[PDB]
Amino acid sequence: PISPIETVPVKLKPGMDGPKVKQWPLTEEKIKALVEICTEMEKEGKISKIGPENPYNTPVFAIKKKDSTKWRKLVDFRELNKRTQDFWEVQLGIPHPAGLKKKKSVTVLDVGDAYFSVPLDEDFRKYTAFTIPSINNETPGIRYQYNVLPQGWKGSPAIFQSSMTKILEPFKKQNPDIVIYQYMDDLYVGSDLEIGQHRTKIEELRQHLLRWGLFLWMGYELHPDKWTVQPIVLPEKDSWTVNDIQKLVGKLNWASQIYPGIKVRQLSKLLRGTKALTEVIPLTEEAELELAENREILKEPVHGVYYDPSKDLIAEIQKQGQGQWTYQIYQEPFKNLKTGKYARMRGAHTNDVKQLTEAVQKITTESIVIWGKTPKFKLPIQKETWETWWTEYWQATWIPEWEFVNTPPLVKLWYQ
Amino acid sequence: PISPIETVPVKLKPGMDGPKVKQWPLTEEKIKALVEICTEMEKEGKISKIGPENPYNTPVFAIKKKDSTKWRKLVDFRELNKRTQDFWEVQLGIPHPAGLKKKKSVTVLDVGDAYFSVPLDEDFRKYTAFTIPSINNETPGIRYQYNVLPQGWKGSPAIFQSSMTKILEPFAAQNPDIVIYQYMDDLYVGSDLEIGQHRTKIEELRQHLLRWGLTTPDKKHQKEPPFLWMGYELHPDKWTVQPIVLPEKDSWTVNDIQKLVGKLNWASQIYPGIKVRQLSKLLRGTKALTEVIPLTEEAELELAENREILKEPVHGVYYDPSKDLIAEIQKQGQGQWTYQIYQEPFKNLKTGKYARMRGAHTNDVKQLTEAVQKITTESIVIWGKTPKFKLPIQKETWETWWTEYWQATWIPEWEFVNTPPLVKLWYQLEKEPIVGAETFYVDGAANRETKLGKAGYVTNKGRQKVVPLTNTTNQKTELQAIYLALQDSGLEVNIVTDSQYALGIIQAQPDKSESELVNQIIEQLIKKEKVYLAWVPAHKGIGGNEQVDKLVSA
Ligand SMILES: COC(=O)CCCC=C(c1cc(C#N)c(OC)c(C(=O)OC)c1)c1cc(C#N)c(OC)c(C(=O)OC)c1
Repeated sequence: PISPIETVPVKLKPGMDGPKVKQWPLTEEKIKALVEICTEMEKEGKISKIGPENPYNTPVFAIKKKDSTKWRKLVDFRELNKRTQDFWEVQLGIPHPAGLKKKKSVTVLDVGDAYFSVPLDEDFRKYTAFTIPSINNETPGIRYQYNVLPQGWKGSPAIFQSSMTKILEPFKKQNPDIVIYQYMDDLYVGSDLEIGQHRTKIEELRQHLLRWGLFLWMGYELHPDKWTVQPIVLPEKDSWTVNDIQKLVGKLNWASQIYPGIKVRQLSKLLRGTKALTEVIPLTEEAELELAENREILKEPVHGVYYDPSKDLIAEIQKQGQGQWTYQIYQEPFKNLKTGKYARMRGAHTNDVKQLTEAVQKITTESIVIWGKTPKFKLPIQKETWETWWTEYWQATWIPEWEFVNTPPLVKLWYQ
Repeated sequence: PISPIETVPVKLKPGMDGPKVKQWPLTEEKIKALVEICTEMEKEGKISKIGPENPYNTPVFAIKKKDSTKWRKLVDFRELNKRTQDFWEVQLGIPHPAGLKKKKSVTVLDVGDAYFSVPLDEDFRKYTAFTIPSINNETPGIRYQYNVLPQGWKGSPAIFQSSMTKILEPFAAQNPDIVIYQYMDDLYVGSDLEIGQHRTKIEELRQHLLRWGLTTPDKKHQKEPPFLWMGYELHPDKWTVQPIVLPEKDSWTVNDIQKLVGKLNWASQIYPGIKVRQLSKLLRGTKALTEVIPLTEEAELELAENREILKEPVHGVYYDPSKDLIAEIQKQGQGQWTYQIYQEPFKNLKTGKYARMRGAHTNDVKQLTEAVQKITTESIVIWGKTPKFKLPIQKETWETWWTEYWQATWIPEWEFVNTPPLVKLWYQLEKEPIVGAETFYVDGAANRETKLGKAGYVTNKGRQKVVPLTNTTNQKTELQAIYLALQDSGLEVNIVTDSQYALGIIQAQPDKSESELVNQIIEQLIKKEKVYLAWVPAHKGIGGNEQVDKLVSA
């Protein structure tokens, strides 16, 4: 029986107009699924039909979370979100829990439904307009607008922050060491327990939340690890070929943009001379020392790299082949805040795009946990390919920003 | 005892005000006409006389459609439109014949007799005010305002369709066996029912529209095959474009061919094979709007293969949801591709073309991938599903390509179709150095001012070469050097370069380029049995890259 008898004042960013994003073509089945979904939301009063006097529009589609096979409505509120008054709660946000990324484990909860019990400020409703397209522009599109707080909007978690804080006290007061974080329609629970007692303990937080008037049941397990930024490693061989020394010199030269102390003179020296690429060169006294010194510089961390909340996070991804991908998250080039190697998963080494899309979600999730915000992606894929088939594999309630890299980076293998 | 059409709340753009335009001095004859007209319209309810309060005014005109009788008023809300809010124009694009499913019977009701029976927002009417000037202006012109959706006002189309839909909604709901389509003055209703049980449910419609007063003519008919609709030619079970008459002109200007480009593409959606490469590249850049420019000898043999494609009028059929959807692609050269989407052999629902994206380098596989995404999106739009593809590329070729391509790529379900020319991989760089193959260390360098430079190489066996060059750049000398190594080496060879520029071109794996230099290199690579391209950082005393770098400078 939960629904705030009032509505919180909401407006757009000073001097900014509502969204008017075009709706993209949807398959016949996704359409049918949205029709069923909305017909119910209408009766439940969450939404209402609108007349042509409303010009605003935001894209909409359907997906499926992990397990349930049941279709789920997803609204790409990216435009509305960046145009919506950056919720400056008179309480000053929620100081990113630096301790969530340190917890041995973290469980992700879809508390989205909660939102649908709170009414939306009448003056903002027209801004959440979406259309369920028709096949072949035959009939006109079904137009709707939200009555309750919509999942995916930046304002929902804020307008709701009040009700959530108290729906948690009977837990936060109890468990002092546990960490709880909220982002969009997700609740993140970290701890230092063990799978056994960390798994069942969540159930406790499930029913508890289920007793406060509350896809309710889905949880992705997580355990973020070491080397926020992975070390660069040089090969260790007994016999080097000219080709081996050439690549090594290439990697060190590259690494020196990150670590100034790296030297490659004593190694280049072995190169002086036009030898066959597969010929073995013996390492000179001097050369092995440099290879030793460099190796040592690479062990320590990079020089005073810090996160700047004002600047946005950039995420670069490289296709390494055989279902392996690399990525780096940073704000300033050569100053990584995180690097990783998302290995084999669903792509079932048959679909490059499905893999990339999972990688992106995984990178975004990791990003939400460390800084409490999604990063700007640089995808190694043609825009036309990605725009056609990113929504077929998407499964998160949120959506990040992305751009496309069309030139093959020389540094592919160095990140392997 | 009819029920009203709910009114749509309207408003003017924020911060703006209603129009205040002056009225145009009309001739005595025109005035009488308008008075006759505005007199009846007021009776019908359409308009209404206002007092002096209304400060708003919109120009009004009267015109005689030549060789037809009477007059018809015409208001110019050009200014009321620029001050009216925005409406969700859901009229964005119409269906595609290929998306239509055949129906045993298809009727047409004329509901233009409703565009006026639909009220206008009360508080908005004051903005549609207009004045009928008096004869000799020795009297105050008669003032008026609308009580309905004006003809020409920004939001009349948007508000009309919305109202019509709402009224129709219940009918359609309780009549699954019939299909209604609303767009403008016409309502298309079809069904696969007995012609008897059809004109039946039609009466019901005409009658359902009665509960709101809206009258639909007691029509018999005024039409039959070929149904001329939106530049098409529709039939009970087939369609095609309007007769596409190729201008038998001798002097082609910009508009001559440019009105042949946008008129040829139109034709391409059903006639298999049409091309517009050698024709669109003749006016891609040209001064003036029109101009008698020469047609390349190539833009004459393709346009000739047009009067053989535009010779025999071909027909596109209708979509059947029970049959699978198939899409076939062909390579045509110069970066042109055509496709036919069909369900049954030779029964193309539709056809089309795809042109390469303007770029420096490229390869057929990437092009194919692009055509496939296009057809996919167009298919989702027209039929709500992705068609199965039948492509001119071997499965092995495609596997090799995507598993080794640096970018992520994918094509939906497809099958190889042995219809040449087949798309393939022309060369394939090694992953490791080749044992026993000669190692060529190359380099190039030019002089910024003199534009003079050198390209060359030195190998492990002592082979050496350096060629002087004029009117070159650093990038060109870097490519020429690789070219020399390719020309002077055996079937298997290891090339070492410091040119990031070169590697970037080659790693994109082009099979064709704008640059004749890149093309010669491609040509050499095709001839080789094995090539391993290695990169080393510049000015690091790598040698062999350092030795050649010296020979190539100064
Ligand atoms: C679902 O989206 C649409 O229908 C879009 C509407 C496309 C337009 C027409 C149409 C043609 C067909 C055909 N064939 C149809 O049957 C498959 C249908 C149908 O089924 O829809 C109810 C509609 C059309 C246009 C005309 C014009 N001008 C015209 O007058 C000459 C006539 C006519 O019928 O006169 C006797 C018909």
